[PDB]
Amino acid sequence: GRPASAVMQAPNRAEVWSRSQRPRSEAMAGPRFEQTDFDAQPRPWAAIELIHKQPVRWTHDRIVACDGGGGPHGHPKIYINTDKPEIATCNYCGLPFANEHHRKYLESLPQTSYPLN
Amino acid sequence: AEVELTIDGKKVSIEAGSALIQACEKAGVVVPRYCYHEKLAIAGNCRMCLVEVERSPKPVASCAWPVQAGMVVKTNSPLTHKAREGVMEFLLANHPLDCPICDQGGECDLQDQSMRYGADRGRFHEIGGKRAVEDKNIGPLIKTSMNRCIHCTRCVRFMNDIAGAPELGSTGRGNDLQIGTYLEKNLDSELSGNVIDLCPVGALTSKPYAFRARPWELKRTESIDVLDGLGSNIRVDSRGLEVMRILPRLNDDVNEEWINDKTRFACDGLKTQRLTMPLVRRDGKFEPATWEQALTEIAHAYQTLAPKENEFKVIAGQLVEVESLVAMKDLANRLGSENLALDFPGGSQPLAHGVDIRSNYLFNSKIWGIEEADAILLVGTNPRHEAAVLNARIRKQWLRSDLEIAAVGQPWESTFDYEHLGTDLAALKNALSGPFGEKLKKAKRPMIIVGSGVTEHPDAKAFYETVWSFVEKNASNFLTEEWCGYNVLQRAASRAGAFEVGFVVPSPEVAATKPKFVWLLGADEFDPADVPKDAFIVYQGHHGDRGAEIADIVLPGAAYTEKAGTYVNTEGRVQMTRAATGLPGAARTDWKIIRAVSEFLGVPLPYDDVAQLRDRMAEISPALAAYDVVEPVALRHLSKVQLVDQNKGAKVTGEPLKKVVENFYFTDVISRSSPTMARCSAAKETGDPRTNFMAPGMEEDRPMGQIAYGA
Amino acid sequence: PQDGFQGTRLIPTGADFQSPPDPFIDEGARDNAANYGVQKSRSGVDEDSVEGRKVRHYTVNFGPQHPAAHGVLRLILELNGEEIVRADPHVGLLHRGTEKLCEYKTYMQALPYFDRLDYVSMMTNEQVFSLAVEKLLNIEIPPRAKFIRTMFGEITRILNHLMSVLSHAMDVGALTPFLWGFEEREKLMEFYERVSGARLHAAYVRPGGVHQDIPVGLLDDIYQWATQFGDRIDETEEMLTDNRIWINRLKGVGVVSAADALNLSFTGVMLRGSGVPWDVRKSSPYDAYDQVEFDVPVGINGDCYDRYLCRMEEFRQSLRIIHQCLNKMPAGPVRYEDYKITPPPRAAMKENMEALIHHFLLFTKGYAVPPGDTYTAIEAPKGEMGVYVVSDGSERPYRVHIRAPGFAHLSGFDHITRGHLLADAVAVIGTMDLVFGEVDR
Amino acid sequence: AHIEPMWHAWISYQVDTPPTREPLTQIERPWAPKEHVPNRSFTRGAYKPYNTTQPKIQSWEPKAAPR
Amino acid sequence: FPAAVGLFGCPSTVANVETVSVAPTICRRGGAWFASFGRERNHGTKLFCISGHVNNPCTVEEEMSIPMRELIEKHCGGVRGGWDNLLAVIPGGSSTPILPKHICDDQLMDFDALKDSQSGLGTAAVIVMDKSTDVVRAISRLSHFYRHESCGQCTPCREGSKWTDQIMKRFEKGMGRPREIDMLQELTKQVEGHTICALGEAFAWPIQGLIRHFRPELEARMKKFAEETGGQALAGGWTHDSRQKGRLVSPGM
Ligand code: SF4
Ligand code: SF4
Ligand code: SF4
Ligand code: FES
Ligand SMILES: [Zn+2]
Repeated sequence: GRPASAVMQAPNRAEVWSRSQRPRSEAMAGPRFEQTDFDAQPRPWAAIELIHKQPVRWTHDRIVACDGGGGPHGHPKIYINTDKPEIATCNYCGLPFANEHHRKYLESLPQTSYPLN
Repeated sequence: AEVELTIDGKKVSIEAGSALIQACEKAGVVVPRYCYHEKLAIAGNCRMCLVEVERSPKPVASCAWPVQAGMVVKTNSPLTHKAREGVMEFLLANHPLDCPICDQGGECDLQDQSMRYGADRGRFHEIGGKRAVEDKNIGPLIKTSMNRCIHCTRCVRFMNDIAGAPELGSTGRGNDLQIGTYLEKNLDSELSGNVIDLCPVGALTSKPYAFRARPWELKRTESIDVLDGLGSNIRVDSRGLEVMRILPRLNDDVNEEWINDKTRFACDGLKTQRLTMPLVRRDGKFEPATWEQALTEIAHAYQTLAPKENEFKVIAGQLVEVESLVAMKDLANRLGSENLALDFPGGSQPLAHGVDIRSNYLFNSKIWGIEEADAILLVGTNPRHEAAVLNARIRKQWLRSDLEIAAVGQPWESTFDYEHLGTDLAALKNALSGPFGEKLKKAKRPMIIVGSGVTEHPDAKAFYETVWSFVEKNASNFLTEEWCGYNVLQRAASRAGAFEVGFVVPSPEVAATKPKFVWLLGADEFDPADVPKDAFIVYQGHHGDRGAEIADIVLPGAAYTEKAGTYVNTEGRVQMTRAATGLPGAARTDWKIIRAVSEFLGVPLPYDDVAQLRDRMAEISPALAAYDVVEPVALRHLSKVQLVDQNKGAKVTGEPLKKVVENFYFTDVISRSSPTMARCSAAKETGDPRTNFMAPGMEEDRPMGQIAYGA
Repeated sequence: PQDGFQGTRLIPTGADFQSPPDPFIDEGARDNAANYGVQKSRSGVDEDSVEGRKVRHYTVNFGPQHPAAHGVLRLILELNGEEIVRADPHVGLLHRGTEKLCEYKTYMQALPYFDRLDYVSMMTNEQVFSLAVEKLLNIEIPPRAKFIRTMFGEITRILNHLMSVLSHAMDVGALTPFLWGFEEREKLMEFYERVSGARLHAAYVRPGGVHQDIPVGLLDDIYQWATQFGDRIDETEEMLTDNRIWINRLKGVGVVSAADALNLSFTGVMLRGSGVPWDVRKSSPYDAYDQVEFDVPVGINGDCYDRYLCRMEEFRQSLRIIHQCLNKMPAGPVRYEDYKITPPPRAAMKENMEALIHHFLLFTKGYAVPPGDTYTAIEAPKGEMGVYVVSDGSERPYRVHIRAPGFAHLSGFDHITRGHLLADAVAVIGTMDLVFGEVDR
Repeated sequence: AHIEPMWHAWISYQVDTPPTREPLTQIERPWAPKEHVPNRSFTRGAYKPYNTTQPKIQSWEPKAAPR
Repeated sequence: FPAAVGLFGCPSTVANVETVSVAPTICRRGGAWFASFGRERNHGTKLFCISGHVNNPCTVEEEMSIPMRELIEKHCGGVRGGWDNLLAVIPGGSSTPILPKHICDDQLMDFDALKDSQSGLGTAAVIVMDKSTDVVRAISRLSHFYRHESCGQCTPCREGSKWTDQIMKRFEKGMGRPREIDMLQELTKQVEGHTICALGEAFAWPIQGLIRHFRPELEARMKKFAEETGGQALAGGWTHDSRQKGRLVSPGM
């Protein structure tokens, strides 16, 4: 566990993002890792950090439709209620929605989950 | 009388005033349903049970139609095909396309009855879209996804009728009718997790179980709950090494398709603080030991101490099974000890009720006897926190009949109505001499229920003679050809079975002999005065808790999801667990540990196998060889001797009865190690109705979430 | 069962019901030239039952690591000099328990197993399993699927015969036709890899039709190949049919009579070589065969040469059928239009609720097949390929038994080969067209 | 295995439009490998597999309370 | 049934105000007196709230089995702009199927008579419509009324009153193809006798009667929308080019 490519869980995020995720430092150790190039190992980006750099899709309708934007390529079409003063998230892809009726409340919170703008 | 009708051409008889759907399960005729449940009131809402009936212009809801004299019913006609196809189209029109992300997939009535009774394709494509509703916070246990709701009303009927929790409802009207609480409030009911299984769809799911398993990859084991004294029949779902969830299974004599939340949601404590290796205390530290160098270290200590009669002491806990107590009774007996204690307070002295006649310490009117009960007296027990699904049966009988309940002891928030008669023996004496005694006298099927808290009390000697004297005075009401009014309620799974084989302190002469070698057989709630400071302590069990941390040597045993152990419930039903998983690490079976040390100590026990020990068991009491049944106490009236003749002059103190369950979520080692119960207690302390209270998930004050569950 | 514990009535046996031949008309002690002094016990002094159990003929393990073994056969040969006195084929060296593994699969999950039985004839093996499940499902697959399955059924037949006939010529010593014909099969696996995603194990033909529809350029490219495949048949015809070394290696070799070929469970060319007119696609038409014209090659001498002439004719008849399928290809679905059986289109599964529920249940539980059993047989390129499927009424088959043509053929090896030379055994392995994925299963 | 992914389809006659003129080679993915990632077998950069999940059962950390 | 178990679980009977408001007069004047009006199986007087495109809306008490035109043309002053301007009438309240001008001419305002018109007397509310009405808009408004007035207890009316409303809101503006008209006909007949109460009939019947006499109007504006968007609409209201613009369109939509 000498390099950062053998400790950081992902290049974009250092810590684990699941209850059960074995830390990289705890899985790059052992005899099987003694003559190994760490940066040559598969080290993919954490999707938990990426999805949360998306900005909120603002809408006035009570109910929004998300199908993943790909048409048949995306995901099954669903509908998200936006009534709670909170950013509503698509359960398949994580895209954030908010209703403009909470624009003043959300732009008052000390922090949030997604970029409001 | 059973009237006679024909369903699908075949003849069926059934009691009048039955639902027509009920006549179908008798005639072996499958009828689709969503709102109808056998254990709930009929609702008539889904429209999936419509069948054809003669002289009837329109299809009839089979769940709500009373069986008539000579009706002819068609469940397979073009009328029924057209109705089931059309109603499926309606229930699937605003249903969310979330079958991949839903935890009900592979175990869904809506997909199994859509595949069997609906068209293969939807005709709903509206540009307006489907209905979407917002999610709800009803506590730390029940994850909500309310787009999935099909408005069956099963959880509102369960919460209001079965559980006595009238906080859940359906606010709104039309297509915007929404199940939930109006105010965002926690659901406070020990029977809460039962709405997860009742829910036809996955709108009301389990927070601890969310996204972890699918049902087709689960092994199903039919076992017994040991987390209380009822012996609820459970289904243990395992994926290899790990238990995933605990489900109820049908036993109308015991649990009636319900389990409580602690029985349900404490399984996650089976993987967290386990004992997998022998530990010997060396220089104030616990170091690992080989099994040989732990049994040798035990044997050396016993040889050095040279314990005479009754300086060997054994205390057994809530979760111990009978193959261990019968094995431990045979080990201590050949070591010269008859000092066989119990984990509760007052468990190291002779008990107020003895163990000579089984009717002294059982629930003699069955659990099924409450189904007929007309008058019930409660003596020092909170039936909610002791036997939660038995508490519901009392409410069920109460709503549908003229059942009168009174109680003596600490007042409790109850799902049924009752009269508080007092808190101590003086109040109980007036209770029987007063109106409720006459109510107990005048009634058919009268029922006095003594909780195990009384047996723990200073005046159990005096309480138990007072009650039995009332019973013996009032036989032909209490002691009839078919009725037993006397009941003692046990809240631990091991205790009736302990009484079954005599694992109890026989005399104060034994109880007054200070031990120097104490075996804690799964004991963790032991009183600090029952364990000498200078005694050599041996702890056997499966969790590192209060018992293990004061011992000199720990021996890792099995848990109940990994042993085939006999348990006797509060009424004397003899049930066996089935191992769902193997033993962790280097743990052993408990009766093998006891048999193994009998080699080292110099007195090996004859049996070398479970059958040989179950032959030993069946000649301590032959009922232990008759599984799933309750034996009748032949000499019922012999209960007078230990209850009255042996309990006559008692130094009554007048101290009121106590509340023996302070925290429902923490009652044993498994519960005290469960992260899910830790969230139940903490949410109940502060009232946070939020689903992600100490769990993964995003919140307003938690923008980034957390991986921690239970913290 | 219980009565068998002690002695009871003996179960009757074929030896008991033996009957004596009539002496007035009986002529000859051997009406068959297969047993005419070309087996064991034709030499020596005493029989090999007593005082002969101490000696062996020259015994050689012909395979498994052998070219003429074509794979994984252990053919134990007893040679009298260079002559075969007894042939004991030992199989099970590619037995992998396919028929037991099918019982822990859904019906969809078991279909790729059939790709790997006769593993030069994948789409034909798929068809016999797809036609047995469709019969137990009581469904009628659409016309476009039936024409795709017959066209790829004959593309598969040509692929098998290229491997079969030219492997057989390679064993006899002719190398060049093998190389030419493997460019044609290399051409035809593009058609596989264009409709499925595999050159060999397509998993294409499934109960209910075919997995996907053919791509929009495929029929034109199949027709372009078809306009030149006749010349390919003629140039391999040009090196073997009249070759005098080819004729004297196969004519009079591996001779089986018509009445013995039926009694030996022979099917296909092994049967049609003996003069019997029998084709499963003529006698029990399946898919689109009863909608096309083709001839049935039948030999008259029942030898390796007639079997070679019948197979080289089936090249021309398969190419003739393929042309009619290209011409008669209808429009419409390629999957039975019931989503309770066949998976819905991905568009529909992402758009509509009943399509998603059906997609979810078909890939986890599978579809349920109504209870019963069936024997279904098709004209596979190697003979009558059959399957016996027993159905529980659940989503997993209770029993899947494969009737493999080459299992029935390798069993009659000692019957037709004993008395020929070691090279003639090589000739008979290739004419009998064995693939041990189907033999062992 | 030294051929870049889009060109691997062009050399295989799986597409006719070359990655110069192909729009899908323009979707910006900051998480995509910036460098060339070939088959790494027979080198010390060879992929080593591992458990991505935590252990399933946690043992007690012994705490011997003072006598 | 309330006659056994009704209010508070007690024996009960529900009856209309007009039903109860005549019964004392039925006694003080006589059963024969009241049974002197209407047809053979239909007797007595009736109130008639006659709203809509009349030149003088009003309620009136008039004899049952009266021809509707004379009821309209005499008590209420007749159809606005004359009788020829009439297009259609709802002879009961919003829960009875529509009646075109050609059958209104000799229709008795009667319990049995309106039944033969495949309609009902209903509450004897009479909503008349001129030849300047958007009839599908008038019907679709009722389909919107029933979406808001459904209790939500049972599957067919909680899902079918919203589904039918969205179809009707599409059919006003022609976003759909004609074979959907049959699909909407089937939907109403899967509600019609599959419900706890007659509100399922109350929102299915007005739609069915509209299909019964105004399908060419439904067809005319489906055709118009197709030429307006350059293509026949898909099922659900999507445009013909939805798949071209990268939308999600199942086979057969
Ligand atoms: S409840 Fe869940 S699994 Fe069942 S149909 Fe609905 S989304 Fe699918
Ligand atoms: S939450 Fe579940 S149980 Fe309650 S009404 Fe909805 S579907 Fe029925
Ligand atoms: S038909 Fe009646 S019960 Fe059903 S949703 Fe409509 S108003 Fe409610
Ligand atoms: S089951 Fe009878 S209507 Fe729901
Ligand atoms: Zn999405």
